[PDB]
Amino acid sequence: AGVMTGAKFTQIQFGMTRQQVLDIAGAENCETGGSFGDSIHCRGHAAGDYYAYATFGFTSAAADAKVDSKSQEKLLAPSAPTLTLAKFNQVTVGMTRAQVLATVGQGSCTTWSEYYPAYPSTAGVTLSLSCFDVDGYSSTGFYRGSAHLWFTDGVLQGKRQWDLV
Amino acid sequence: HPETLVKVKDAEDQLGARVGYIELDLNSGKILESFRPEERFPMMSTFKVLLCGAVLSRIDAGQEQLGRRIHYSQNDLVYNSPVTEKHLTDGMTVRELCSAAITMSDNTAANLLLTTIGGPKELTAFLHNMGDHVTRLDRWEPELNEAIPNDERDTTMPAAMATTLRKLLTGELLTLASRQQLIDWMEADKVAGPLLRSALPAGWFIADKSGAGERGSRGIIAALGPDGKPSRIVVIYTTGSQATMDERNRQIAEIGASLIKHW
Repeated sequence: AGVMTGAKFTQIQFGMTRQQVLDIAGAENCETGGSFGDSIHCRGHAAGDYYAYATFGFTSAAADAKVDSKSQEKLLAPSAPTLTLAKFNQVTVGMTRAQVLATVGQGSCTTWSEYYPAYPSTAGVTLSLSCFDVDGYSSTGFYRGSAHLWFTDGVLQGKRQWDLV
Repeated sequence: HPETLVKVKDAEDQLGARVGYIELDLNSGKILESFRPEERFPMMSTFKVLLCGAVLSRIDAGQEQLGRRIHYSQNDLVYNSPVTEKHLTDGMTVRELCSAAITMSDNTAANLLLTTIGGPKELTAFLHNMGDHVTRLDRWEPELNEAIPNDERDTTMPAAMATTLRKLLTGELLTLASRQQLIDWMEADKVAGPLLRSALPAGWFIADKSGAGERGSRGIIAALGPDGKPSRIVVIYTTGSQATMDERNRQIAEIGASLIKHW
């Protein structure tokens, strides 16, 4: 079924077992242990340094643990990227996710990571968004205008940008 | 061997970009073969070996510990960070950060380690003090990969990098334990498969570090040898090509195939 992809990433759900993850991603693409601890890390189009991937975090090391975290780089493209330096500077800490999306563009962001540290409870959810200007995203893994926006319990805690104009 | 020089030159014509190459004797430090040995190229992630050398120098001086855990947070993260993003809630040790920087080219791990040594300026100072008066780091990740033509920031020369690597791996610059740790990380490299390793025959040793940057930049530094021990250092850089990654990888592999042949 090919390497890891955006589609496989979106198919995988919180609460899934390790075996469900391996079955969807394609076990050949995946690893656990070593640098990645309890997690399952699945490689996409590689090419060398800075290759596309997803990492799925689990509630424990147990074989029956469940997915409590999803992260990816270079697997998801923004649907309509319109972020700019202007717009980035208008984002303020304490904004909700909705307020931020209204500021940066509804189509400018993808999910870099989402984690439920109290799974099955959703309290304390952390969310990192990757947000892109009109030409900023690339699946080749060198960006040209991007930002990191991070939230806890749906409220923006911080932001950082590289190479916005 | 003169033949390998033919392949390096061919690579330059095929890529439409300058290629720099050195093959050095590991013991003697003598240059065996070279091409554009004194021209500057962007280091990209190959600088991470030099970084962990500087960290190991601090550990030898009792100023740092491999087992020391560093707790960082979202503001520290930059993209292309597969290991540091996973270890966000519970930290990573200096040993784990150097392993992620070298073996996985993890960009956040490199910045965190740069913080421990005092930044790019301090790595450049360490290099100068070790006798490398050419190699310089100026920026942090991800900007150091920009590869602006004729921009000297974050560059090395093939001959300087080769001699620098030899001194990190074999001088008394680092203790023996530290030299062994550095070369063990490089031997565990996970992301350089399509390069020299693809030409390496069973039984040979290789410890290496790759890099990729903007503007077609690509490169690798390595210590390699027959019968499970390194005996030469090889440095290959290129920048400015419009060729694809696979295409750039393939040229480097072929240079590898030739120096292996004519060893």
